[PDB]
Amino acid sequence: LFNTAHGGNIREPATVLGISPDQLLDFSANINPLGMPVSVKRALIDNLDCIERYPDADYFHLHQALARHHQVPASWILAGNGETESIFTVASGLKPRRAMIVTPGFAEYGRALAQSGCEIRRWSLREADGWQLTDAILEALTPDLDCLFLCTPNNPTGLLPERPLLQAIADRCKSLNINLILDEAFIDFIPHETGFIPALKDNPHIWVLRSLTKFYAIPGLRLGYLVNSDDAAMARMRRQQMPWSVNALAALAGEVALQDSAWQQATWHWLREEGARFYQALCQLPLLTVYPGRANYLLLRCEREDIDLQRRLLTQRILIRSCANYPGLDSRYYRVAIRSAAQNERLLAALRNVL
Amino acid sequence: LFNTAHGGNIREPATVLGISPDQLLDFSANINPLGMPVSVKRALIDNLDCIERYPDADYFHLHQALARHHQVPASWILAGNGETESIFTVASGLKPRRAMIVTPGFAEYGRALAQSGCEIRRWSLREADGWQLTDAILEALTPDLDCLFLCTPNNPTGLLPERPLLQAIADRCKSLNINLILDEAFIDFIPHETGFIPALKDNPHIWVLRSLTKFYAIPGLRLGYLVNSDDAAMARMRRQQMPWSVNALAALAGEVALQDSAWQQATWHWLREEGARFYQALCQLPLLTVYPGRANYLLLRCEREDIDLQRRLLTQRILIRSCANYPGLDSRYYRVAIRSAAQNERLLAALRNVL
Repeated sequence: LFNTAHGGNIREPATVLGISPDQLLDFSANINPLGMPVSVKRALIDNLDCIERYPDADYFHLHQALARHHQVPASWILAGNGETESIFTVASGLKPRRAMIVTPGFAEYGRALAQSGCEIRRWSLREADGWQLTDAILEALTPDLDCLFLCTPNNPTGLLPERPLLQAIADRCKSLNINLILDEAFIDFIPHETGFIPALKDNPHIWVLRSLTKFYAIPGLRLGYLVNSDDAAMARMRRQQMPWSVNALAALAGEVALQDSAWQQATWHWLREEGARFYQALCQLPLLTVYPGRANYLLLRCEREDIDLQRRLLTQRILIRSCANYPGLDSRYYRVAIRSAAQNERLLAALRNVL
Repeated sequence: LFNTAHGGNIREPATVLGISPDQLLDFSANINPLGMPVSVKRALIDNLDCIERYPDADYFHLHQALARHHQVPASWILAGNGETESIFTVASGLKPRRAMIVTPGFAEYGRALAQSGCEIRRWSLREADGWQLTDAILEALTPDLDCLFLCTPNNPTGLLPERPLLQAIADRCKSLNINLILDEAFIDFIPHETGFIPALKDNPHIWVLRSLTKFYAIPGLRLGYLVNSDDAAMARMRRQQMPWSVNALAALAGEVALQDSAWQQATWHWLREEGARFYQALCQLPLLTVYPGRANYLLLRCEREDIDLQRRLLTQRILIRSCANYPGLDSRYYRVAIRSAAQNERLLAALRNVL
């Protein structure tokens, strides 16, 4: 149906139907469905004129805000024009000769590594393990590796590797001098998970990637960041990333969003309640295998390869992600965002009529 | 005084004085002083919710708007997160082995080329030529060059190379298979200058860089673009540039700003009237040599090397650009933006008391 690299392709999908992109209910991009944080809307509106000046090239205020939030030194943080920029920055700044990625996973790790000239090795997740990362990867880590990229939780599976396994991997990487890059883009949605930022002080080989776009519903503004405790390496990252890459409005949102308790609480309540109901409902459908995603999306496997769920749902103005373009997966796999109860009901109503 | 790479460092300057950055009158960044275009303010305010979705990864609407403006195919255009991104994109997409830059000039050309591993050759402008680019550069163009970067008009001198000279350079580059990259960031301020976009159809070796930030006062939003008629090379540029690098609000501004006749007319009237008055006034001061800049800034040479005009003016809350960090120039050189009549009068009043 589509040849697009990533979800959120409402313009392309609308063209297939011959309708307006705003008429589609998009389940292919995983953005918090609750609207926009009040802290963000107000800030942008009341300070719009700040676009008349270049942002501070050093982003002192923005980095201090992110640093105070995590209670780490500001020099450990470099904001990017989306976490997507942070991925390209860490790949180019580390300039690995040999790197390992885990498949299926977000396509941009491989693209960034290829652009930097790296030999890429793939650790293949297995359907027999429910697509969860296992300790079998430890033996695959060798001294000649420069970096290992893990996504926690993984895109598209939604699975969070076990904490003791991540700790074992971090320790093995420390011993073998391998940089461990942890993509925590979706970790904000799992309240009881702290991630690895609290453990960076004694682990300069670990790099954490964060995004504010999924959780705070600001993907159009573009804001993410990189965190690491190696003084020299972070200084090099600041030189590698293009000047003024974070726009002024994105910086203003990143300065207030992390303190928006109302939005955070509403988001966790919504996901805990509606997330479980949606997962349960999907699990009942024949021919479907649903993986237990931990954030705001779920990976689905349709038993009947001859049935194109993306095409069938598009007829009902519902856009889902086909995971055929992920190495390791095939056309039987799809990913759907978790949205509002009413929105989820529309998707369920459509799937039930197909299956 | 400062070690900053670029102008607009109001936060750093304010810290030296111990005051608030918004209390400084900044003459170190060259942004249109007229405020913000009405087309832009309205659009951003009435469509703020668009930040809840990723921008169209292909930026079809934005590129069609820029293309209709220049009356060229949309495939010839790639918008960037500031023209600064377009500079890094063209350097990385062309991957030159040998390139020539002209000094003094904007620092990012050299930074982008170094990041791509290029051997950089410098063509030195001369004080004896009033810092204008001359035909002496033609003999310096050799078959082994992959690219030549020219700025039209130049930063920091403000001088526009003669059109017949640019044509001669373009023709020599065509014959020698050299990509000619023309930085037209400031050309919008010179109304009777069309630049080279109208000549790209039969010249696939020419690349034009454009910026909307200086002329439309949106440097905090980040928007520029690259134009070129080589189908294959532009397709490669789209793959080289990071996904979703242009934010949604920047794209909305780029879709309407080029049709803001009221802003354009007010800008040209202001620059023609006030620009000439400011230049004339500066030329009267003893010990100063003022170059005839064609856009919204002027390069100044202070005869007395022992006098730090930047330090002296900062005392009066006026921030200017020291050009000591440009190869080819020394501490006697400074650059000042052309601002409103009242703002310019404050700067003049301060300089007269020093000289």
